[PDB]
Amino acid sequence: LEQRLAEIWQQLGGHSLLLVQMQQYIGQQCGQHVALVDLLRFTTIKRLAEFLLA
Amino acid sequence: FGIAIIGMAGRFPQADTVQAFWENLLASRECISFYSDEELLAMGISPEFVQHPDYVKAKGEVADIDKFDAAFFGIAPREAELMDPQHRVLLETAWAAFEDAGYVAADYPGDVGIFAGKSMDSYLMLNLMPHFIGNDKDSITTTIAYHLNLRGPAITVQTSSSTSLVAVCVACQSLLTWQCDMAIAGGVTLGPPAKTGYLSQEGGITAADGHCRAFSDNSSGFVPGTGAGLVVLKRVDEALRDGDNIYAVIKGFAVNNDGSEKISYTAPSVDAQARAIAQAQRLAGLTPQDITYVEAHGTGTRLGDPVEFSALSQAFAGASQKQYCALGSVKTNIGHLDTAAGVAGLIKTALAVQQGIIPATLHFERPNAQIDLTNSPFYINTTCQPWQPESGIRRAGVTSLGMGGTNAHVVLEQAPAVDLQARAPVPAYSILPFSAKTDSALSSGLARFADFLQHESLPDRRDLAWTLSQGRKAFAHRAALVTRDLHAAGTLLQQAATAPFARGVAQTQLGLGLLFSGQGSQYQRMGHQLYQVWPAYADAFDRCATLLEREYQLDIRHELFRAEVSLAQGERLAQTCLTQPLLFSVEYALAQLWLSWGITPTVMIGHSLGEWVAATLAGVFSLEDALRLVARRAELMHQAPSGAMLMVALPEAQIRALITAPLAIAAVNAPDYSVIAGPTSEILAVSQRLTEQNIINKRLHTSHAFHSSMMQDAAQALRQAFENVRLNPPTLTIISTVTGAHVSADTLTTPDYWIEQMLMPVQFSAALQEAQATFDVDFLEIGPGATLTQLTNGHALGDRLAFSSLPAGARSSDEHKHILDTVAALWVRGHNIDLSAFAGEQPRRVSLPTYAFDKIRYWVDSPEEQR
Amino acid sequence: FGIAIIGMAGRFPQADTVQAFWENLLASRECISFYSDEELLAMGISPEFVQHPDYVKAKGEVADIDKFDAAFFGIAPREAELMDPQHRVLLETAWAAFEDAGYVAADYPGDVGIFAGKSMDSYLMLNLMDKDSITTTIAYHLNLRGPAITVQTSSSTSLVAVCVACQSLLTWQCDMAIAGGVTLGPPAKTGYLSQEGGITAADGHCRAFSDNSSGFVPGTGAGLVVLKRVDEALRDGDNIYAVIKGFAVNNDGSEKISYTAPSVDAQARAIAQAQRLAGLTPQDITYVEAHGTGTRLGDPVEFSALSQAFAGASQKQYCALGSVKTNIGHLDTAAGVAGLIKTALAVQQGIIPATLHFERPNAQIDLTNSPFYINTTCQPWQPESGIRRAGVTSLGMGGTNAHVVLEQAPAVDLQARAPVPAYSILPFSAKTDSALSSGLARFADFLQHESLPDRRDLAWTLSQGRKAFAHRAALVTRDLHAAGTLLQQAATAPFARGVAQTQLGLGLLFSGQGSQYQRMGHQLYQVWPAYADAFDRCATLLEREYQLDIRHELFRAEVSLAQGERLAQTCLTQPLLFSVEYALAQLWLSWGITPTVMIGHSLGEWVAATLAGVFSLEDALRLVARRAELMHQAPSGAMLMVALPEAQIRALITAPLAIAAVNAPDYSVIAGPTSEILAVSQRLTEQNIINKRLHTSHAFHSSMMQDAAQALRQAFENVRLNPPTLTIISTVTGAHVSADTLTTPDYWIEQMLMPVQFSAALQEAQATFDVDFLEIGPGATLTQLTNGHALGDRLAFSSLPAGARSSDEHKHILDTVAALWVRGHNIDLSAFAGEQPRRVSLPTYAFDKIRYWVDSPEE
Repeated sequence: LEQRLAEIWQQLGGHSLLLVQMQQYIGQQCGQHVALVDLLRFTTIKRLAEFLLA
Repeated sequence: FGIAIIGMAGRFPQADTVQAFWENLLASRECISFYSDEELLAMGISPEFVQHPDYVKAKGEVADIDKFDAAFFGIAPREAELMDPQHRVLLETAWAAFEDAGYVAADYPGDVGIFAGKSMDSYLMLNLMPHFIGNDKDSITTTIAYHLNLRGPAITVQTSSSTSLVAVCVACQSLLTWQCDMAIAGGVTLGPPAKTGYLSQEGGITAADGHCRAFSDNSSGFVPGTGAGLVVLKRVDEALRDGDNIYAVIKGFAVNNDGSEKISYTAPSVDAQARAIAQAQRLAGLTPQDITYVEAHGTGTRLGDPVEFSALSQAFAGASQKQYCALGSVKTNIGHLDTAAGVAGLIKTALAVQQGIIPATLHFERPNAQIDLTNSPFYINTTCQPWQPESGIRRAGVTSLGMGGTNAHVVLEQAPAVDLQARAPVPAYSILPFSAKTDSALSSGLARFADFLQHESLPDRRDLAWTLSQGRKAFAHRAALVTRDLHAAGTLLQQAATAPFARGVAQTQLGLGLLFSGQGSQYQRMGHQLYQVWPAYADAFDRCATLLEREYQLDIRHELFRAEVSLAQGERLAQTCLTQPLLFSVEYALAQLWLSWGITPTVMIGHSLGEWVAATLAGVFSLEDALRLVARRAELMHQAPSGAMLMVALPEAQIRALITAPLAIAAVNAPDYSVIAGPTSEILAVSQRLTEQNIINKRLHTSHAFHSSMMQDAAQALRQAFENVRLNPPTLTIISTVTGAHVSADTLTTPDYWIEQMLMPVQFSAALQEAQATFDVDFLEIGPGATLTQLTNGHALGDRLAFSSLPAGARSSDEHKHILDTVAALWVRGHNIDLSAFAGEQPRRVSLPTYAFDKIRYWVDSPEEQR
Repeated sequence: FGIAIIGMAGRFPQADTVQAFWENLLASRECISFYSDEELLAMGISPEFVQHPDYVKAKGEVADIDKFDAAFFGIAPREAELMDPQHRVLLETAWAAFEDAGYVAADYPGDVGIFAGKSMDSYLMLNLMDKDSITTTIAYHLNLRGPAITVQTSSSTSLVAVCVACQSLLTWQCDMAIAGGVTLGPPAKTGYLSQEGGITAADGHCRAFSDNSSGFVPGTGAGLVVLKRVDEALRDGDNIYAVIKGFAVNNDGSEKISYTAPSVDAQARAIAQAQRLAGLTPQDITYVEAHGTGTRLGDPVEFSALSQAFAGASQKQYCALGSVKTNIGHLDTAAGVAGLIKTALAVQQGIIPATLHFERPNAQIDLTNSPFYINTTCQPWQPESGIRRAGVTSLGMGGTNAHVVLEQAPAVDLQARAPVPAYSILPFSAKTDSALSSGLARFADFLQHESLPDRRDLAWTLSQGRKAFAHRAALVTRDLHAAGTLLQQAATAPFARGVAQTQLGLGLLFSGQGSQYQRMGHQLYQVWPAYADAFDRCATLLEREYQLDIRHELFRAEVSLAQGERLAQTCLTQPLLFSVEYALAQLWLSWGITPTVMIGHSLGEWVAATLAGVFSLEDALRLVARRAELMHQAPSGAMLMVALPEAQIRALITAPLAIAAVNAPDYSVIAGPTSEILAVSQRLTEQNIINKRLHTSHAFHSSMMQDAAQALRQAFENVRLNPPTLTIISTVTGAHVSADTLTTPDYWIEQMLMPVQFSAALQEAQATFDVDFLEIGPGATLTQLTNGHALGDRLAFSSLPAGARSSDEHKHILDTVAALWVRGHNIDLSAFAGEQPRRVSLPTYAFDKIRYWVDSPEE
């Protein structure tokens, strides 16, 4: 999911409305829809992708 | 182990006690007050904020922010206009918190400590522009600690929005490591704009409709509110051997922080709120199947709400049961308080633990999109609802979070059950004392038990009137009440000073004076009620009876107590053979009783029989020798022949001049009153011819004519009886009767004084313009009637009175109300009665109405908005 | 019980450390500045006050208040202008209090609590024309996960915060706390307007406990300490300044004439309780700090409280006295933690400092009957018993009295430690180039003292305490005094200096056969244990299954020139050098090295094969000796290195001789028979080639050993080989390995005859990787060959010195470690310090100064 989410943020300070977009994007490509509370971690995409992968 | 929460106090929005808070949660009322368009453009707010689409003009507000009663504490009215309005209200709340526990701060044996927290100083735009250095967030608690004599630690903890529940979590460690012995720990939030709105934002934290819905899918934000509130804490092994009221027993606490394991500076965390909760519940000793009521923060924001629910479901992970634990919020009812909002939930949970009823959460229809109630162990009420768990013991938990992060979780077990039937029963009557430093704060404190006592919510009379006597301080303007049932007293206290109970200012009065009574005023059921109630009267009465059983044959406690009521029993004791020693024993037993309640006598007069016991209260001779003299004297003076009596209403010189016969003067009492005596025919001769004069002449109804001219032989015989015994110099300032003046060392030591006592006329009037001249004293009778106290206030005793001790014959069953009315009428004047011996067997305290302060405006009038 | 004090920092008037504030207390200096009428008038102070009949112009002053380092912590240059200067200074002082204990805040095993005060917000007067959030910013920027309370007490805040932190740590709320206070004001250029009967002195000096007392003088400051249980302190091995043994707080509520007048009984309950808690009697206390504010009412009451609380002693005039407010001045939220720093130093050293401004005692004070006296010269301190105790008192406006009994740190037995390692790496590291160029010099000025801290305890505070950052540098020293003059010059550096990169992989060259020496690998065998455990088994096998024995010819053979060329024979050189290369590459794996590619050069395949997993140890070792024996029985040979490329060397090769090795595009080796090789060389005399013989009696990689590998063809014992694991690049083909090209018995037989074309292997590795190279072999021959290439800004490092430097192995391997570490690799420097190291106070990070300030209409 690492290079995938790398290119996803190639498509950062955390705004409180981008959470809806990043919640919506997960639902089709990987069909996971991870909880929004679990999407509320840090302001990163690559390092947050690393940590929330493993 | 535990830390009890003994008393509470507050001043919330649209409720000004903690029994108007608990009658606005139970009725499920919305306490938020909406405004108009005219209530803002007259309170000096700008015309650009108003008339704005999203300018929500709601706030949950308190009424009187500018009402201090300065003179109660000693503050001049220029150090009252130079105080932050959050200092005055925390003073008037820190007084009522110590009065809702039945304690006084100033005279507790241990130490007392205050750990509170101030809000943002908003008086730096109200007082700074006109004048002002010396009132910042640092000296709230020393001002609370100086005016009430608090001699423990005095700190100001200052976390951001959980100040009020970090203060409790410091004061629960200060007690548990013995820094102090009783604490007090709260917060405050009050500001000059009590009438203001808020420009709400689409995407912010402020609710754009006015209402604060918590855990609902229509959540918009919160709404700002103001308040106050303080509690009182004490160790749970020192709140069980003293008998206080315990609301709840705090069993665990923890305080933490986040620290850069989140998004931003202001963004919540989950991994720290799941550690505060699961350290509180593991320090307490519990397990998450037991916490039945959890008080979430529940502020009503967008992201602040699924984070908190996730944190709760993470920490309740061990419980394998479905939908068994409540969840709620306060901030739907009263809005969001800012700094005092950790303790306004601690009050609600610590009351709902004690009563056993979970109040209702307003504004709740459907859960949020990111929450599943049905697959989690929580549920949300909407109607008020009873509470009883499966295990039988109710437990709880309150949580508050701060801006930086504090996660203050506390755990509140139910107070243990008590044993209220092992107490010995209530006493027959009790005194209810009410004292207040000014008159207008006494009338409004009397019209405040009017509404308390006429409910069906009312405590015992033994646990009340030990909170009103031992649990407050006795100020000047005091009034008291002796009652049997409380509803009638509630009716009596509301009739607004057209009522029969004691009243009046109390000054110093260092010393009380004693009037001792004479013959002829006794009755049948006399001295019976006090014998089987009080121990000192019964003990000191018993010694006088047992000695005279030992050395004579008259049985006492037979004719007064156990003998049958008849006509012949009335005149059996009215004979002179029995009337002397019974009356002496009664007056000595009553004197012994009145000393133990805290009376120091100064002057001790007599009237024809009070010399024989006013002497022995000065210790001039022993009690045994006193009884051996009095019984001998009464037997020796009984065998004299027939005599008579008369009362004449003419002065002493006129009777000593205008008499017809050589008749001896028996007694001089008042300057309208004297008694003449003589033989059984000459008195009848002068009485009938004086009736023709139409000057009044009753009799005294005695077979022997005392103080006449035929008692030399018996007097010399008892002088021969005198010289076996020995005497002593006196102690107290007796004045005499036949001499008309004071008493020296050898005045009572001479055996001839008791000889001339029976022959010379006793002159009561000359002993009573001299006593009130050399002393300035009130007079308390010790005697079986009310004759002397009717005579004594008939003189020129200016602004002094006289009181009795026993009922006047006809009210012979009021010997337990009449003395207890004398006590409550002496205590109003200022005397040193301790009203704690009239309490009961073993009392506890109860929450009673506090002091009723005055209300004076002290403001700079905000010149900025005045222009 | 107890609470140790294990580190501290601060910023006082006319100082910037604690280490340079003790030097002003021992020298007995007055730090109150004295301004002028022209140093003050242009700074905005109104002219109705300078022209006053009485406006005393004297004030303590901290140096710089408007100097933040916004980019260290991440704070933007707009969020920085809107901080009170008491946040921007308590943020940097809290960092330098944690670098001073020897720790790093954000990585402690337990959790860390903050408890700090503040003062009145005077910069928010500039923001117009909040005290809750001082100790949350300091606990979020530094990742502190314990309690975070802003304990504030009227003029006693500093000491009360220490008495709340010691309340938390003793009942296990947190595990290592921090507890201070801060008081500074935006202008810092004011007088103070003394008035008659007022509490401020009208000449300019505090005069504590003296006849000419008239007031105090205001000040500014900062300063924090760091606490811990005496249990973990004596186990982690920190530096203990003092052991706080008792504490007490109360108040004199209502027992005061007015609000502000002091009392005598509540300053005696505190002093009796603070010593009844710590198990002491008045006689055991020797130094006693006082508040000593030098005011008319406050001085006889302080001496009265002290005499009444100390009245149980049977001696006269033994306990000392003093007050720090003569040197610096009085200011709230300070002088209690500042007067705790001064007493905490003086307990550790043994020196009671001076007391300024004292000739005659006060009228209402009689010292001679009481156990107190007052110094004026900086006397030494030795009690009549062995142990030195103390006491610090600060009193608040409301009357919050705090007494902290200090005890002496328990002594340690440092003689039982094993001696210091022979060398040590000193690493420094900083976020910006300037913050390394300026923090390099403070370790020169620290190191130009005498009686310096131990060299073992100076690597395990710099690799264990100073946080690792981007820009680095590293030295390999053995005497600290030489390191002082080394660090004194910056750009003339003989030490490894550079920026850091990712570097999560390393590539491993291996060496040839003709560059060894004697006494080789002797320093590493005794100092490090992994080399002694990997030299074993390799040597053990050859002293259990053959006649010979490996360890005699290196560490126990007599040094001579006869045995200098005994190992030049092929028979006992191959297993010797294979054993050395395997032992060295085993040691390099215990310092945390992740190898990616493992190329060889004519023997390095045979050991990279072992370390990959294709060969077992005994399988690989059993037959290298047999290969050497079969290879030594060849008749004759010689080599000749011609500096011509492979496109041109084929124009003079005859039938028997051929290419022996191809290493570089300006390098080739030719092997063959000695008469024919000498004929080729005499042909090459006039071709202007600098031309050499490689000193070898055989002709490897040529057509003369078709017979040597035949005993290998039959003696392979059909041994169980294994597919490879690590990404070996071969040198006989010129590309990667396949999973089945390496485990066929034909491959090693073909490998013995076919030449080596190492250069194309390096071009392949540089093409498919961007990797720094580490040679593993006894010499420096395959490093300049690798650096003579197109390696754009990548280098290759050796592992042993250039042949004849056989006493410099143990400095050259530690000079390769300190050159790999600078570029970013994950060498751990914790394994190079000694046995049982402790921590030591050192100069901290050097935050640079850039100014953010909001302008007044006046300033």
